[PDB]
Amino acid sequence: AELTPEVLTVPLNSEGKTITLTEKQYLEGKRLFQYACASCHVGGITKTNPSLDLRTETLALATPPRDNIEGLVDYMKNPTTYDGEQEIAEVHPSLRSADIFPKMRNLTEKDLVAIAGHILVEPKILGDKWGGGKVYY
Amino acid sequence: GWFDILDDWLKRDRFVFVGWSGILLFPCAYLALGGWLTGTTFVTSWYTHGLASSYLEGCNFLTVAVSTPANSMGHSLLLLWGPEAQGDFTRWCQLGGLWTFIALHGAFGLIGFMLRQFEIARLVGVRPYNAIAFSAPIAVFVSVFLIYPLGQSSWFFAPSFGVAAIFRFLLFFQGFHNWTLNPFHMMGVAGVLGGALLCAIHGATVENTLFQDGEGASTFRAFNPTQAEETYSMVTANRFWSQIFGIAFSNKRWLHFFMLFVPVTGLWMSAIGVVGLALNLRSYDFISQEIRAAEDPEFETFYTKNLLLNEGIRAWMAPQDQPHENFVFPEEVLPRGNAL
Amino acid sequence: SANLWERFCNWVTSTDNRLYVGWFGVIMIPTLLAATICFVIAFIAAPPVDIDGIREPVSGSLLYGNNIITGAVVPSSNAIGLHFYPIWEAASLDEWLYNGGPYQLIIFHFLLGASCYMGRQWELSYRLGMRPWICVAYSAPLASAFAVFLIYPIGQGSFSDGMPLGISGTFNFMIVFQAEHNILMHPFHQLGVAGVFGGALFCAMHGSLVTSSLIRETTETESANYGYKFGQEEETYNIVAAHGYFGRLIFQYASFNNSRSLHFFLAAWPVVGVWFTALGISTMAFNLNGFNFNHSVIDAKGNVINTWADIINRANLGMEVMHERNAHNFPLDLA
Amino acid sequence: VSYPIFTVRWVAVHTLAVPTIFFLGAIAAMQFIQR
Amino acid sequence: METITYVFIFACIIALFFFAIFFREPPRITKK
Amino acid sequence: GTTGERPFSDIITSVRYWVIHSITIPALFIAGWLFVSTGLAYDVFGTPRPDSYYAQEQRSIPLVTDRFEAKQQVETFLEQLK
Amino acid sequence: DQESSGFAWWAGNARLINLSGKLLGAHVAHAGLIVFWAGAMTLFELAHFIPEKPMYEQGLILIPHIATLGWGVGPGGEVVDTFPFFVVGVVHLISSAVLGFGGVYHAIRGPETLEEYSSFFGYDWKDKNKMTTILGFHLIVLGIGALLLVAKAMFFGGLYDTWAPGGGDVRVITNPTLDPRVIFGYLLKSPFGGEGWIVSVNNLEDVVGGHIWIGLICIAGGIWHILTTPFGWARRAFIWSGEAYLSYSLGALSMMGFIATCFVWFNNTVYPSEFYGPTGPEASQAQAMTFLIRDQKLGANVGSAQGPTGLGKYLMRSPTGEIIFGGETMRFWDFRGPWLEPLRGPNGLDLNKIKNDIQPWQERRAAEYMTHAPLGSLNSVGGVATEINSVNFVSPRSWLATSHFVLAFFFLVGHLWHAGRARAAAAGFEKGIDRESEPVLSMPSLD
Ligand code: CLA
Ligand code: CLA
Ligand code: CLA
Ligand code: CLA
Ligand code: CLA
Ligand code: CLA
Ligand SMILES: CC1=C(/C=C/C(C)=C/C=C/C(C)=C/C=C/C=C(C)/C=C/C=C(C)/C=C/C2=C(C)CCCC2(C)C)C(C)(C)CCC1
Ligand SMILES: CC1=C(/C=C/C(C)=C/C=C/C(C)=C/C=C/C=C(C)/C=C/C=C(C)/C=C/C2=C(C)CCCC2(C)C)C(C)(C)CCC1
Ligand SMILES: CC1=C(\C=C/C(C)=C/C=C/C(C)=C/C=C/C=C(C)/C=C/C=C(C)/C=C/C2=C(C)CCCC2(C)C)C(C)(C)CCC1
Repeated sequence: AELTPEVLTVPLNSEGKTITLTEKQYLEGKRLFQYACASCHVGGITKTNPSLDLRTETLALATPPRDNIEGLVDYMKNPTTYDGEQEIAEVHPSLRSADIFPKMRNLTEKDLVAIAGHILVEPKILGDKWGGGKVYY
Repeated sequence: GWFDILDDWLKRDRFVFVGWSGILLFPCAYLALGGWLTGTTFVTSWYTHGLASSYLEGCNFLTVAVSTPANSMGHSLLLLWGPEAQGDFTRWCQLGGLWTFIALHGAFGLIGFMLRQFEIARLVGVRPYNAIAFSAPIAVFVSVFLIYPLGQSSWFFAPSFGVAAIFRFLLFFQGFHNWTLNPFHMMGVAGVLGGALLCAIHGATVENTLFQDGEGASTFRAFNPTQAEETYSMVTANRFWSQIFGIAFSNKRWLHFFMLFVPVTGLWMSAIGVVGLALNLRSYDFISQEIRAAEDPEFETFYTKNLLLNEGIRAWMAPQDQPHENFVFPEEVLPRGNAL
Repeated sequence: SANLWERFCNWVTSTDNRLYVGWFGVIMIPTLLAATICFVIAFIAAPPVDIDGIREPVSGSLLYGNNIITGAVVPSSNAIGLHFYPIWEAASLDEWLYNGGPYQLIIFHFLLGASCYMGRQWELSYRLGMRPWICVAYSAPLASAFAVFLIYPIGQGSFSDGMPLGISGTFNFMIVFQAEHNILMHPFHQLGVAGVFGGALFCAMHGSLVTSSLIRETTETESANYGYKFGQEEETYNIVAAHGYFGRLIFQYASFNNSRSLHFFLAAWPVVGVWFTALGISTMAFNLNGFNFNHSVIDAKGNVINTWADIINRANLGMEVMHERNAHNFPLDLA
Repeated sequence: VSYPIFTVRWVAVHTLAVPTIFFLGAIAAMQFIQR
Repeated sequence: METITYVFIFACIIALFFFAIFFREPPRITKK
Repeated sequence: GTTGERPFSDIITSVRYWVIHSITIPALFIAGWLFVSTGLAYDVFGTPRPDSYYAQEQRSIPLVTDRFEAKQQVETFLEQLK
Repeated sequence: DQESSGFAWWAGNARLINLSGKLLGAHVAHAGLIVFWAGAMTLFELAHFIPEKPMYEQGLILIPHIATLGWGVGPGGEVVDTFPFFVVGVVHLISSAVLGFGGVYHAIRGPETLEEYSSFFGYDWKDKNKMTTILGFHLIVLGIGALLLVAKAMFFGGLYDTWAPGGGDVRVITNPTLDPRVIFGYLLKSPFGGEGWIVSVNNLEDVVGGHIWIGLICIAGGIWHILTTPFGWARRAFIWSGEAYLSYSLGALSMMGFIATCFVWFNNTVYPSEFYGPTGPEASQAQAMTFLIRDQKLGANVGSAQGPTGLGKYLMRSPTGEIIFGGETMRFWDFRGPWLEPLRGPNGLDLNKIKNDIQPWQERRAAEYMTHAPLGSLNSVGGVATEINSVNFVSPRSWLATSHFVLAFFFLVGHLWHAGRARAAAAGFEKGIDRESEPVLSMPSLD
């Protein structure tokens, strides 16, 4: 019962290719997730919009696909609606709006990959907890 | 005779009085406290409750506990050499053998202690009203940690020895038994709350009706350890309360017995109520209320409100609080208000 | 007449009154009479009150289907919040009774008088030449009334969230409090029960010890109480025999021999403990709640290993999720 | 006076003191366990 | 019927309160 | 107001006491420390190590379900690398 | 000099009641501790302070006090220069050494009494003239301090105005409200819902203006006391003793401790939500905003939406008719805030501005304040008591309010204690009832 690299192997892109994170990246992502996400995304939900969660399946049915490193990283730079037919960087933290969301100023490409990895690894560990809310607490 | 020489030694006035009672008190009293402090830091509750319960696992002073045995054990005494543990110590620990250890030992420790009160009182030649008083904490422990689970399915539903583990015991009784609505419990708090009043008010009354027996402001030194005159004006205290409250004592002997009666009587009433909770004979509902509420959907009291809270408590807690039942409550079946 | 006003002040301050009407009494007596009279009438005949401001009236009076245990005086409406709602602020009494008008009239009058009651507990002590501080002991239960009836509503932004004036209504106040604040896991509360448990403990301690060490002056078939006369010179119990016994129960130096150090401890312990419990409610009135150890201990992989603190959380959820059914429209309970 | 050493009080004192420190040492070490 | 019973007992307690305060036994000093 | 025992005040003050206890007290401490740090405590009380609550894949709890064959059932729970 | 034959050890400082010299040492050494904290804490906060991150998410309570005075901050409370923070911190920390020096000196070296070593500084508690005079000195010292704020606002830079026209920004106040009708009007305001008494101040003009009045009034009363003595009634009403004077000041701080608690909890102006967190009402208001904004974008007619009770899911009316936010947030309809006001009309929330004048900066502001409500645990875990560990946060508005209520209360206890003692000390029975002449025994039996 441990965090094996077998667990830290998450899909990199849409074309099946995967990437293996390290215990250093995980913790770092986890720390960065608290720094800039937890405020609204504590435990994989969304307080200011509970209809959309951070479940891998939810991210898979997003448009474009956000159930991989490439997807999520793109989102953290230029976020869109679930259908992608609208850019929401003005009312959502991102690189192209770091002036509006100061927390996003420090964040570097290394940081973005870590946070993305965290979102894909947590449900591998927590399961239903990561998606659901108080019901699974 | 060796007996009287054995007696001689025991009843010798030491720093820590032993006595005949000590032969029962000290062994149990030490093992119980020892058993707790052991389990508190080392032994787990994983195989019994699916819980971490020790410092070794990461629990703090609040979340630590010596959890009850599994529901599988039944009312088994869980002896180290019993059919369950089979002489094994490690197994004994993991099956919650430490609970029945602490419980049964502490029980006899409470017997020995009151016996000490009786024995010491006899020697000093004082009245055993300290022993009579101590019967209230006994009844409580007996009723709650023994009688109650003996009426239930197993030791599992007894209060687990630990801070947080007792908080769930309160909330459980609220959710399942509606314990707050029980007349016997109410007398209980009335005794405890009222006893904590007598304690305060009497202490304050005395300290602020004292005679001047010294020239310093700190009047503590100005007390005569060798009786004589009353250290505080009983006559002034009387006239005080008679004018601010309308009623006042005027008989220290009655005043002090009353201070014995109130909290001891209360604990005893709260005990009877728990004894009734053992057969699940609770004071859960008011039939006249339920009948109207059924026919009339606009009838609402603070009583009905509370019952809905119980429903929430039971549904959301039962799964992880009663693992042996293998509960599975779909999200849709979970009773919930709007939005929340 | 030596001077009407001069006589009046001499009458008020007079220590020869059956009940000492003080200068604080001039305010206490009327306010308490208004509080009690309004209460008694309300508890019996008041109509249902829309407590949560959601047009969902709660009946808490006897004549409207309640008994002593369920009955209560329902807190003012949530639509009113912290606004001042006297009788002359309503178009009619019907409206006033519907929005929980009586509640404010009672709690304000009670808290005012009960404060003056503390003020009077000083005054009489002053007029009789005895030491004060008795009122200081009474400051602890009063500060609890203040916290429960005023401070918490101020903090939460509404008097509807104050503790109801009834048995079952108080139980509601607690259960919900526990859900929203986790009061059982708060230091100040634990200190409260410690003061209250200890209080009852010590109350029995002292009580028993003393009455057990009474000097014999009574017959075998005569009340042991008669062995004391009101207005004695000497003591009625052997405090040296008491200390001798209790000193051997535990050990000598862990036993009191000073009556003044004893009674101070007897007063200090519960008063200080309740003081903290009163400060607990007043602190959790601004949402500084009890410890949150939810999902603390986790295993090597990251799986959440439950504690009793988590089992407590499940019970709390049930309370939260179910309390005030139709009052919530939005995910977070920030009110 | 010529006080003794080993007494009943000494025994009592040690039954609580000796394990305490042993536990205090054990618990102090747990503060460094991780995952 | 129930309401009557509740108020009745309550009224009896208040009545007792009255007598307890104003019709008590005069607390006599020394020579008692 | 006195008994046979030597007044604590004197002993806690005596140099001899500290000459003894500067050795004894830290000894117990280091002993208790080692008791945990060597992982011995884990085996004496069957307390699971951080990597010993579940199996790698399993997310179920090792709940004891019958009293008499409990010891045997527990041992089986340790089998699945738990 | 002083030992057990004066007071007990646990009442030691009461042995200094009549030791002017040493009693000065305490106050000067004590005064150092306050400056020491102020200094050492500021540097502690700065040492942890992260510029590109909200102040309320960092456990700051002193740097935001400085920010309010227009120092190191700019547009929208943006932190520009951390030097003024560094300065305010180090300067204090230094002055504490100076104060600490005098304190220690007067307490263990200097004259144990003052009356002889200088009749000007030496004093007598019963000397109604010296007392009113020393009181007069401090009444001026505090008076100048009040003008020290007026100067900083009008001349030396200004203050942080959240109500700034172009959006929250440091502004120089050059038009202080001096109208007594307006200023002292606040004192005549209700302390309940709506009319919020002193805490209801909502603009820096009144803040600066009022301090001008206070400053002058304070110094004026300061001169008055220098050149006068207590009247007739003033002497026949009060108790004149060292403890009595303490008690009066104890109850005074208690009252101010309570007023400060409600100020930091409710007020939006002198406690900017940019530096501190969002106020209690503000956050609940923000949630109604957030989801009104969301659902409306999904195509919902917020104006006509019917909630479970049939009251109005998003919008409803106040008891006096104003259009307000719906839900439990109906209790917080008295909230006013820069982000929300542009949506308000002459009758409350305008359905037209709500329908198409919602700005993006307001949406994310509401989202911000909604997800940063002053809810947290003792061990600092942000959210409801049932929340999960992740967000380590507790609103500064929560820390300050709770701490200062605890202090204010105990000080009300301290007041009663010292006021009760002074009365008994004066009349002379604070040490017990006279065994011989027992007052009660000379009064007729009421029985
Ligand atoms: C006098 C003090 C005292 C008392 C009253 C108890 C009481 C108890 N202990 Mg205990 N214990 C003590 C001191 C004491 N302990 C000490 C000092 C230690 C440290 C070594 C322990 C360590 C300990 C452990 C480790 C355990 C207990 C347990 C128990 C419980 C069950 C034990 C049992 O079945 O008793 C049996 C009773 C007797 C043997 C009394 C017999 C007396 C008769 C007169 C002798 C006859 C013998 C003769 C051969 C019979 C001939 C008949 C013929 C037909 C064969 C019981 C509540 C168990 C427990 O708590 O289970 C949950 C458990 O596992 N104890
Ligand atoms: C301006 C504030 C002020 C001032 C100048 C005084 C001054 C005085 N008080 Mg006093 N008092 C105050 C506020 C104040 N009080 C308040 C607010 C209370 C209510 C609690 C009291 C309650 C009080 C009592 C009950 C008594 C005095 C007494 C006295 C006199 C002797 C001083 C003394 O006992 O020191 C001795 C100081 C101590 C023993 C220190 C106590 C330590 C406290 C209780 C713990 C504080 C907790 C701390 C924050 C936690 C730290 C953590 C720790 C691990 C480090 C002196 C004239 C005594 C006297 O003779 O009456 C005239 C007396 O009996 N006061
Ligand atoms: C704000 C905290 C404070 C302050 C300022 C004082 C101040 C004072 N107390 Mg005191 N006291 C306090 C808290 C405080 N107390 C508390 C909490 C208790 C309860 C435990 C007491 C109990 C108490 C008693 C029982 C007595 C006093 C007395 C005194 C006075 C004489 C001091 C003395 O004997 O010097 C003795 C000095 C020393 C033994 C050396 C101490 C070292 C110095 C003072 C501290 C150095 C500070 C710093 C490290 C150096 C900076 C140097 C730098 C600037 C260069 C003095 C005015 C006495 C009195 O009434 O005066 C006649 C007295 O009898 N106090
Ligand atoms: C009274 C004003 C006050 C206020 C509002 C704050 C507020 C804050 N401080 Mg702070 N602090 C203060 C005074 C204050 N402090 C003082 C006087 C000191 C000097 C010791 C410090 C030293 C300090 C440090 C070193 C740090 C803070 C930090 C913080 C922040 C996190 C709070 C936290 O985690 O504390 C939680 C604290 C507790 C839960 C302890 C509560 C103790 C209570 C009051 C004890 C009551 C018991 C009672 C007195 C017993 C007596 C009874 C007996 C006599 C019978 C918060 C903004 C931290 C920070 O900025 O990080 C973000 C941080 O690292 N503070
Ligand atoms: C609460 C403040 C305070 C008060 C009332 C006193 C009072 C006293 N001190 Mg003293 N002192 C203090 C703080 C204080 N001190 C501090 C903080 C220190 C550390 C540096 C000292 C160090 C000290 C020493 C070393 C000595 C005294 C002495 C004395 C006594 C003789 C008067 C004197 O020296 O003044 C004479 C000086 C003046 C009258 C003028 C000073 C004016 C200064 C330079 C300007 C101050 C500016 C001020 C901060 C702003 C106010 C202006 C504002 C209204 C606009 C007198 C009882 C002496 C003593 O014990 O004799 C009995 C002595 O030898 N003090
Ligand atoms: C904090 C600073 C301070 C302090 C401690 C004092 C202290 C004193 N002043 Mg004073 N004064 C001050 C500042 C201060 N002054 C200032 C700044 C001015 C200029 C305006 C004055 C002008 C002044 C005059 C003109 C007189 C005094 C007098 C007095 C003495 C008697 C006061 C009295 O009996 O009041 C007791 C008060 C009452 C009996 C009235 C109670 C009714 C109150 C005001 C309303 C209820 C209060 C309520 C709870 C608070 C709510 C707020 C309200 C706005 C709603 C006393 C020594 C008198 C004296 O003896 O002359 C030397 C006197 O005649 N003062
Ligand atoms: C089980 C068992 C047993 C027993 C054993 C024992 C008996 C043990 C003991 C043990 C012990 C005997 C332990 C102890 C411990 C203790 C501790 C661990 C403590 C701690 C403490 C602390 C931590 C403190 C704290 C505090 C307080 C509380 C007060 C205030 C302050 C302070 C903080 C100081 C036997 C073998 C017989 C058999 C088998 C079973
Ligand atoms: C507007 C404003 C302001 C201002 C304010 C002011 C102006 C205030 C004032 C205030 C005041 C001006 C207060 C006062 C107070 C007073 C008092 C508080 C008093 C008291 C008194 C007493 C307490 C007394 C008592 C008594 C009696 C009555 C009888 C006889 C006996 C005795 C003495 C006990 C500010 C700045 C904030 C800011 C802006 C806004
Ligand atoms: C009388 C008395 C007392 C009290 C005392 C006191 C209260 C004292 C105070 C003292 C004090 C009040 C002190 C102070 C100090 C301060 C200082 C000494 C300062 C320092 C500073 C510095 C050193 C500088 C600088 C810096 C910076 C700028 C940054 C970097 C870091 C540093 C920090 C280096 C007692 C109770 C004990 C006992 C009895 C007697």
